Amino acid sequence: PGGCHTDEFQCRLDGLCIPLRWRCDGDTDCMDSSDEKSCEGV
Ligand SMILES: [Ca+2]
Repeated sequence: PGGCHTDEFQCRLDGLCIPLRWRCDGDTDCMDSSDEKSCEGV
């Protein structure tokens, strides 16, 4: 399963799929944090 839906994100803790537009916002749509535990800035 090399993806979910359009450029969406998959979390290796659990397996869920999240709307990847929300990988750099500071709150966490995945079952952990991996949205943005790697999307720093300034
Ligand atoms: Ca998020």
